[PDB]
Amino acid sequence: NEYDSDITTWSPTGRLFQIEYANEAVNNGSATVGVKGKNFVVLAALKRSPVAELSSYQEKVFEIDEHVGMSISGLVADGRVLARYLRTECMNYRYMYSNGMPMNQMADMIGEKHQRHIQCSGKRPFGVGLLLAGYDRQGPHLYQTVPSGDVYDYKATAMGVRSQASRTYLERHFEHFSDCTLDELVTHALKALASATSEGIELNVKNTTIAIVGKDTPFTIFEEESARKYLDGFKMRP
Amino acid sequence: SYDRAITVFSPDGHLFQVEYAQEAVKKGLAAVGVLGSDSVVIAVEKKSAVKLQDSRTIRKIYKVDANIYLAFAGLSADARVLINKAQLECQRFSLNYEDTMDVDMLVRYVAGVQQKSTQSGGSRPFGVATVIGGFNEDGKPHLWKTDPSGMCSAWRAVAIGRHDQTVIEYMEKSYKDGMSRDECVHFAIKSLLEVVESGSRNIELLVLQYKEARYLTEEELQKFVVEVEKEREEEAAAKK
Amino acid sequence: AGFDKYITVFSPEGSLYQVEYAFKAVTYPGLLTVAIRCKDAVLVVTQHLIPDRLMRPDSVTALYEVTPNIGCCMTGRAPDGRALVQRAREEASDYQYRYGVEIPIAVLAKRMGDKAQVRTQQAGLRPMGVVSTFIGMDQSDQDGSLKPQIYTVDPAGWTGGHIACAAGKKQVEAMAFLEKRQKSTELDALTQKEAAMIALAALQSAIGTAVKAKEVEVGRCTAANPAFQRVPNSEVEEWLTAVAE
Amino acid sequence: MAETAIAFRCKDYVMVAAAGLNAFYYIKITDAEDKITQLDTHQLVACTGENGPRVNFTEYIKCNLALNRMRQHGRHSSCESTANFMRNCLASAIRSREGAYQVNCLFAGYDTPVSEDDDGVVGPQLFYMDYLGTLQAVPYGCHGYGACFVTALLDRLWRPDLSQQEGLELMQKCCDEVKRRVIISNSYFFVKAVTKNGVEVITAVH
Amino acid sequence: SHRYDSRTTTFSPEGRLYQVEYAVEAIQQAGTVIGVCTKDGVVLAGEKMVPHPLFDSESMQDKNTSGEKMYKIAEHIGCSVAGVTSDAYALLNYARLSALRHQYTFQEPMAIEDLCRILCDEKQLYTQYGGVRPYGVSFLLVGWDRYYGYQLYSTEPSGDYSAWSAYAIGQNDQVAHALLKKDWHESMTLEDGMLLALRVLGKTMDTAKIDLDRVEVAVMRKVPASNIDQLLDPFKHHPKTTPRFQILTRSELKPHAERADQAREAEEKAEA
Amino acid sequence: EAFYGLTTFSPSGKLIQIEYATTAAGKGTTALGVKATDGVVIAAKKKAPSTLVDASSIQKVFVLDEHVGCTYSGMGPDCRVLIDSARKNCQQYKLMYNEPIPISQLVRKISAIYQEFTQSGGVRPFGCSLLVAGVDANGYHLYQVDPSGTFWAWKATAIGTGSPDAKAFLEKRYTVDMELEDAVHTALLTLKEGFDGQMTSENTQVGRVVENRFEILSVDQLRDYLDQI
Amino acid sequence: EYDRGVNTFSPEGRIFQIEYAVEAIKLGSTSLGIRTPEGVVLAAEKRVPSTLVVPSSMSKIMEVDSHIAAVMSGMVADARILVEHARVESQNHRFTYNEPMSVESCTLATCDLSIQFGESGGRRKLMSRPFGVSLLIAGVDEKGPQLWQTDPSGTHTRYDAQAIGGGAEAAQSVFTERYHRNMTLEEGETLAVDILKQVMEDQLSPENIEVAVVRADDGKLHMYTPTEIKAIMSR
Amino acid sequence: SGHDQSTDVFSAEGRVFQVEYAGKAVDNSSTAVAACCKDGVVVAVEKVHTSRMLEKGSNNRIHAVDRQAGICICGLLPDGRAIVSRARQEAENSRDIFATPIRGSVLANRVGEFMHAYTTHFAYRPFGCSAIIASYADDGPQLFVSDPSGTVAGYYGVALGKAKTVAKSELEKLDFSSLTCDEAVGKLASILHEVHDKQKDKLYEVEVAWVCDKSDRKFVHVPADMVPAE
Repeated sequence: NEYDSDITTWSPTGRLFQIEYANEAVNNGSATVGVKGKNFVVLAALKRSPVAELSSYQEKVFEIDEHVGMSISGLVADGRVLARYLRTECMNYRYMYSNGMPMNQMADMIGEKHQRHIQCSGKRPFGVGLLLAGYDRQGPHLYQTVPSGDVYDYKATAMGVRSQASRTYLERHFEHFSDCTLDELVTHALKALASATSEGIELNVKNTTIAIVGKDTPFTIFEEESARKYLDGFKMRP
Repeated sequence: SYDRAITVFSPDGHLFQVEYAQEAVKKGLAAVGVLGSDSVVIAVEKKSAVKLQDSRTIRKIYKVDANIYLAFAGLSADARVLINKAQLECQRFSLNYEDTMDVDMLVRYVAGVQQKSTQSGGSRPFGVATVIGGFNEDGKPHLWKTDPSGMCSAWRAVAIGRHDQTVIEYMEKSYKDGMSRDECVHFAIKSLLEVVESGSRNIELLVLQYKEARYLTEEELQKFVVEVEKEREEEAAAKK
Repeated sequence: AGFDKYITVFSPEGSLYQVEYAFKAVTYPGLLTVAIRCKDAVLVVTQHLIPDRLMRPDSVTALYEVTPNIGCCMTGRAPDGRALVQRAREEASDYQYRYGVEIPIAVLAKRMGDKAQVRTQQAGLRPMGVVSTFIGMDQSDQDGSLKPQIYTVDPAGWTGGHIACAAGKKQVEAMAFLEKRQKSTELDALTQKEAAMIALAALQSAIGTAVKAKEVEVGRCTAANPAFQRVPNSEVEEWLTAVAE
Repeated sequence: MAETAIAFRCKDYVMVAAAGLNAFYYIKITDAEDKITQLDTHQLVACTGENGPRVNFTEYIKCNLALNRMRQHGRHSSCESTANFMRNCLASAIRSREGAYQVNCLFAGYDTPVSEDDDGVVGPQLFYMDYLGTLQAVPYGCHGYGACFVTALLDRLWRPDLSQQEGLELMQKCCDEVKRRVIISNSYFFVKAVTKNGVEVITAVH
Repeated sequence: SHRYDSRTTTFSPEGRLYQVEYAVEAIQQAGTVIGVCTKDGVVLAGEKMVPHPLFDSESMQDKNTSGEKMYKIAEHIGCSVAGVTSDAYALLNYARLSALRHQYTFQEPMAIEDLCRILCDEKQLYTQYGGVRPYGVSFLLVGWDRYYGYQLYSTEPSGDYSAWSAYAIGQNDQVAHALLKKDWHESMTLEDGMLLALRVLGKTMDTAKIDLDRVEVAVMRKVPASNIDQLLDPFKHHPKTTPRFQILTRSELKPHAERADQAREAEEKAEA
Repeated sequence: EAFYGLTTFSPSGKLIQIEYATTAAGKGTTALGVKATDGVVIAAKKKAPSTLVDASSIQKVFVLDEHVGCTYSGMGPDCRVLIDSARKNCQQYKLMYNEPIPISQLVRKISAIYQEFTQSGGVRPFGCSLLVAGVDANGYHLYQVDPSGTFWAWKATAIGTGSPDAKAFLEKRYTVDMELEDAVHTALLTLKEGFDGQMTSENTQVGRVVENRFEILSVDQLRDYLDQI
Repeated sequence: EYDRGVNTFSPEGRIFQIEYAVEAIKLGSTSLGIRTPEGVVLAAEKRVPSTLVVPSSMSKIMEVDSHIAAVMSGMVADARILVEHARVESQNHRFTYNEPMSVESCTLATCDLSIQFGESGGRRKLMSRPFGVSLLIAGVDEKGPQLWQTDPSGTHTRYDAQAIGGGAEAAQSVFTERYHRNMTLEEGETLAVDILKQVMEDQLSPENIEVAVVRADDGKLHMYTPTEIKAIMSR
Repeated sequence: SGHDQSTDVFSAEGRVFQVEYAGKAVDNSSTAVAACCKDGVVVAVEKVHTSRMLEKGSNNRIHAVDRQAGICICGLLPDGRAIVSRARQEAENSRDIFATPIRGSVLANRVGEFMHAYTTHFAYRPFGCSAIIASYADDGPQLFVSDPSGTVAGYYGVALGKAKTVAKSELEKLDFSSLTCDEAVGKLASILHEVHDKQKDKLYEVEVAWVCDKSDRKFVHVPADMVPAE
C-alpha cells in the first residue's frame, strides 16, 4: 500500500488510510460504555486490573466542567490534550457568559478540533475516541467522537476492545433508558461493560470507574471507595 | 525554515544519525586524558609533520577557559563550532555570576548542546567527541568525556578517537591511582603510542596544574618517548 | 534524479514537465475560445455548452470582468482560472490605489505572467492549467484615441499581444483558419461585424458543428464604449445568420 | 561626577587614581571602593559613575576581551583596539532602548610588541572617554567635580619625562587639591599605575 | 514534498557527508593555484582558462583588486579561489564585509587567521543546517598581520582550514604538493619564492616555455607607507611599511617567467 | 514548505541541475552582441509563432536604465524577473550615488541572483542567459551571464540556438578597431546567416549603445539598416 | 529510514516512532521501583563502560526535589532534559504555591514536555523525535509514598512496583510473587537488591548499582552510599 | 507511480488525480438532491446510520450559513463542517464590512475559491465532500454546487452521491417552472426514498430543509410532520 504513509494522500478508491489506522488505534483501547437516561448520563470505564498484587492506575475519565465530563479510549496522551483543550474552552465560556457551555456547541468544537488535524501535512489525527457526558438546559447529552472528526449523538453506545458485545447488549435495553431510574441506568451500564470483559474476569470495584452527570448532579467520578454502592452487589445473570 | 526531522528512530530502537556521527568519531585522531594527584595530562595524535605546514606551532588542544582545556576527535569544523560555543558559555557564566565556570558545569553544557544537536529538526548531530580537563577554584582536578549522543562521564583515564576501546582496555590494567606529574606524562604517552606510530613527531601533550598549564617542548617530549618505547621493548622481552 | 517531472525542476532536455502538463490541462475540458480585434473594437467568443438541462445556463461562464475597461476569458481548468481572475482583480485594485489611474491591459498581463512564473520556480506550487485572454482598450499617446488590445498569458508565464488568437481544444485548426483568412484581408482594418463573423466562422470550422447562440458567449470592448460587456443573444444570432450565407 | 578620577601619562608609565566614594543621596556608604578595573595584563580603566552601570560596563568589556583572547589563541589586543571597542559600546548604548551608560572612563595601558613582526605602539597610552562615546588620546585627563582643579594643576606641573617618584608626588598634590577644593568628600583615591611590567597598585598615594 | 528532499546535511553509514565530498571532487577539476609563503612576502600563482580571441578585459581602474583568479579581501588580505566561481563571489563579499566590520569595531586590521576562521564557519553552517547544498569552493588566503607576519591558509568546503608554508589547490594538487615539498626552505627570498611558484605551476600544467596568457600571479608584500598624514591626528602611530596586495601584469610577470623557464633548462640539461 | 535545496552536487562533482538550466538557456532564439571602439550593438531574433501575434507587443531587447540595455536567450518568463531586478538595482544605485550604475556592478548584482536561485532551497536555477551592454565611466561594456552566475566580458558573442556558428562567423569578421555602424552591419549579417527566412524590421529587434544611452532602434531605423546590408 | 514520517500510524494503530523509541528502553540498563507504607525505593544498574569511569558521574538516580527522585532507563543524554524540566517545574510550583509539588503533577509536567515532538515548524519548534527515555519518578506527598512511570508516548502511570530496562520481564515475574501491600522498607530494599541480582549480567558490588530511598516519615530523599548498599547486602 | 500522491502535480494528460480521488470519495457518500422552485430552494439528504441507538438529529448534514443561506454536505462530514465554518465566516464578513446579506452567487464563489485553494498546494489535500449551497438573497432563489475541485455550478435541480444517476433521472421528470416548494419537499423525499436501496443501508433517515417565502426567507429545517413516511 503506497497511499497510507501520509495524511494528505487520497486512496484511489477515495479513502484516507491514516485516519482508518487512528480508528484502529481507538478500537484497541480499554472498553467504555455510555448510557443516557431521561435526566442522567452514566459512563462506565474498564480500567486495568492488578496482576495479583500490583495495582496500576491510569486516568481515563476526566471532569471537563461542573456539568460536563468525558471518558477516553486509545492514546492517553491525545486524550489528555483533548481534555486540556476542552477544559480551557469551558473556562473561557463560563467566564464570558457566567454559565456552562451547551453540549451541542461543545460537540461542534470537538469535531472542528479533530478536523483541524486531518488535513495538514505536518499533523496527525488524534488516536483517541471520546464519550462526552453532560447536561444543560436541553437535558442529558451523550456524544462519541472519532479521529475522523465525526461526532455522534447517542442514546447509548460503547467503544474499545470487544465493545461489540456491549453495543449488542445495549441494543436490547436502550429504548427503555428514558424510563429507568439512576440506579437502573448504572446497572445497565455495568452490564454493558461486563459484556466486554474477558472470560475469567468479573466486574468489581478494583477495575471499574463510574461517572455520573445529571440535572442537579455535577459530573462526579466514582472509584475504589465511592463505588462500593454500585459494584459490591452486582453479578451478570445470563 | 527547513526543520525536517533528520535524527529519527529505527525499527531496532537505534538513532542512525547518532551512530554515524560516532563512526565519524571513530575515524578521528586519537586522544587520551589521564588524571593524576595534582595534574591532568591531555595528549593528542598531532597527525604529522607534512614539511608544508607553517613553522609556527598551532595547538591541537584548545583553551576553552583559563582553567579548562579541551581536545576532540572527529570533524574539525564541528569541533571548532563546539569550542566556540563552550568559550562563549564560559564567558557568559563568568559575566552572570562573577565566578569562573567549574569543569563539570561546562562539560554539562557541552553535552547538552550535543544532545540538542540530536533532537533539533533540520540539523544533523555533531560528529565530535571531546575530552575536557581542568581544575576548579579549589583544586579538584577534573577529567570528562563527551560523545556525539550527548552523554558525559568523568574518567580517571579516558581515550577517544580511533582504536579508543583498545587504549581504554590496555590502560584499565595498568593505571595507578594518584600518580605524580612525571608518571602521568609517562603514562599518557605509552598509552598513546599503542595506537599511534613510533614516530616521535606526532604527539601533542599538555599538562594542567592548579593555575598553571604548560605545553611540553619537543625535546622534553623526546625524553619521555624514548623512555616509554624502551620500556615497551623490555615488556616485549619479558613476555617473550 | 529519477522523477524530474513531479516538481518544477529541469529535465535533462532543459524542459519543465510540470509546465508542459499544465498546457494539456488547457485543452483537457474540450472548450475553445477565439479572440479578435477590429479597427475599433475587440471581441472574444467562448464556447458555452450546457449538456445538463438541469444546470442553470447563466450561472456558469468563462467571461469575467477584471476592471470595467478590461475583460477576461479563461480556458482550461475552470476553478483554476477563477483563482487567477481573483488575483488579477487584486492586481488591478492595488494598482488603482497605488497610482490613482486604472491599470493598463499590457501591465496587467505582464504582472499576471510574473505571477505564473513564480509557480514554475517554487517547488510546492502547482501551475494554473489555464490560458488567460485579457481584452480591452488602450489609451494612446499624442492623439488620445483608444485602440483594441488582446493579451494572452500562458501557464508558463509567457505574455503576448495578439491581433487574433485561439485557445483550447482544436486551437490549432482555429489558428490555421484565422491565418488563412488573414492572408487575404487585413484584420486591423475590418469592422466589428466582419471581425465577429470571422471569429464565429473560425470557431465553427475548428469544431465543425455550426454552433447556435446559446452555445457561445461573447464579450466585447469598443472605442465608443470602452467598458467590457457581453453581447446580447440577439446580436449573436444575427451574426450567426450573417455567417450562414 | 561626584567622584573624581585623575590620570596622567609619562615616558615610562601611566598613573591613574579613582575616588572610592559610594553614597546614598547624602550618606557615605563607603569611602574605599575600587573604581579602577584591570581589563588586561597591561590595561585598566578608571570609571566614574554609579555602581550598577559602571560594574556592568567594565565586566562586559573585560569578558569580551577575555573571549577575544580565547578565540585568538592568547593574542593580546592593543590599547587603541580596546579603547575603540569601549567607545563603540558606549556610542551604541546612547541610541539603544536601555539608554546610555552613565560612566566616564580614563583608559590606561602599556603597549608591548606581541611578536617580532610587530611594529606598532611601544610607549604608554591614555584615553579620555565621555559617557556619550567620546574618545580622545590625551597626555592627562580627569573626570568629576575636581577634574578642572586637577587639569590646570597638571597644565602647571606635568612634564613628559617625570620619574615614578615625582609622578607619585604630583598625584599626591592632585589628590590633595581635590580634597581641598571639592565640597564632596573624596578622602581616599585608589591610585594604580601601568608600566612595562603591568599593573601596580600604589598604596603610598591615597 | 519530503519525498524529493535530497537530505544534503545528513550523515551516511560511514560517518561521511556525501555533499562535502562531491564539492571536494568539484574543486579537483578547477584551475590549479599554488601559494608559497616566504619571509618577505607571499606569492600566489594560478592557471587561468585559455584566453578566447573574443575575450575582452573589463577596463577597471585600480587594477589590483580582483583578477581572473585572484581577489582582494582587504588592504592587508588577498585570496585565490578554486571551484564554483559564482559560489566564490558570495563568500568573497562576505569576507570583505567581515573584515570591514572588524575594522569598524576595533579600528585595526583583522588578523588573517581570524578572517580565515570567520568565513570557515559560514561554510560549516551550510553542512549542518539549512538543508541546502554547501559551497563548492576552496580558498587560498594570503596576508600580513603584526602577530604572525606573512601567513598562508587553505580552506576546504567543509569549514576546515589549515596554515601552510606552501600549498596548492585545483587540478593536480597532489603533484604540486609533491613538487613543493622537494624544493622549499625557510631561507627563501620573495623572488626565489615566485620562482618556486611558476616552476611548480608550469610542471603541474605540463608546459615548457610557460605561457603568459594562461598564468596569473599576485603578491602580498610590504611597501613603504605613502599616505601617512600625522597633522590630521597627531596621536596616531603610523607604521613605516604597510602590506600591499599587487596583481602582476603581462609586462611584470614575464621577467620572472624567463627566470623560471631558463631555470627549467638549466635543471633538465644536466640529467644525462 | 519547500525549504530544501533542489540543486545538489553529484558524485562527479557536477551540479546537474545547473547544467540542465544551461541547456534550457541555449534553446531560445539567436541573440548576439558586438562591441566597437565607440559603442555596443545587441541584436535579437523576434520570430513570432504566427502572423497573428502582433510582433510589436513581443520584446527581446530591454532597457535597464538610461545607459544600459539587455537581451536574452531561453526562458522569457525567467528572464523578466532578472530584468525587473536589474532595473530596480539601477534605480537604487542612482538613488544612492546620483550616478549611473557601472556595468560591472550591475553584472555582479545580476550574477548574485543567479547564484541565489542555484543554491537556496525550494527553487530551481534560471533557464536564460543575458547579454548586457552599456556605457560607464570607463567606456563601453558587453557582458554574457549564464544560469550558473558566471559572467564574462566579451568583444563579440552570441547566445541561443545556432550560437556556435554565429560566434565562428563573428570571430573572422570582427576587427579590433571596428566602428559603430560597421558593428551593426556585422551583427545584422550574422543574424542573417542563421536566419530561417527573411529579416524584416518586425522580425528583428536591435539596440545600439551610443555614447551615453541604449536607445532601442526604431522600426524606421532598422529598415534603414536592413535595406543597406 | 525516511520512508515514513514521524507522525504516521501503523496499520495496527500505533505510532511508528513511539514504538521504535520503546524498543530503545529495553536496550538500556535496568531500573527498579518499590512502593511501601514506609517509603519508596529506587534501584538502578550502573553498567559503567569501564573501570576507569568515576561511578558518581553516571548517576542513574537524579534528585528532582528534596522529596522527589527520578531514575531513568534508556538514553541518559535525553533523560537529562526531562529531569531538568521536572526540576524547573517543581521549583516553579514551590515558588507559586509555597508547597512541595506532588509527584503526579511532576510526572504530568514531564510527560507534557515529552509529548511535544513532531516535524511541522509553523509557530513552535518541536522535537524531531520522541525521547528514548522511560522515567521512574518516586516521591512522598500528602498521599503518602507514590511511584509513577513515564513512557516515550507521554503516558504516565501510577505503579506499586515497576521495573524498566533490559531486565524488565524477569523483574515483573519476580514482582508477581514475593511482594505485598505492606512490606517494610528493609524488605523492599532486599527485594530490589535480589531483583538486581537476578537480572544483572555483571557481579553485584556496592559500587556497581545505585540505590535511593524516599522515606514516608522523614519525607526527604536519601541517596545511599556504597557502605549502605553493602549493609543492605549483608542481610 | 508518484504522479498521484499530491495535488501540486499534474499528470501527463493534464489531470490532478488527488482531486479525482476526493471526488470518488464524494461519489460513495449518501445521496442528496436539491431543487430551485422559482420561489425558494429545497434540499433533501439521506443520512445512513450505522447504529440504531443514535439520538434523533445526529450527524446533521444541512447547516445554516446565514439567515437566508444554508449548505448541505455530500461526503466526508468533518470536511463539510470546515467548509460550513468558512461559509459562515464569509457570510458574516459581508454583514459586518458591507452591511448587507451575502448574495447566493457570491457565497458560492467564496466556497469554491476556498475549496480550490486546497487543490494547489502540496501540504494540503482536497476536501472529500461536495457542498450544496441554497440561498434566498436579493438575487432571488439560488442553488449552487461546489465540487472538491472547487468549481461551482448553478442548478435548477441537482443530485449527488452514490445513487446519483437514478435520482437525477427522477429529477428530470419535474417541471421546475410550475414547481413550488410545498410539493417540492414531498417530491424530493419521495425520490430519495425510491432511489435508496433497502437491503444495504438498514438505518436511514430523510433530512429536508428549505428557504422560501413561507419561512420569511429564512433557511430552516422542515416541520417534522411534512415529509412523507416513506
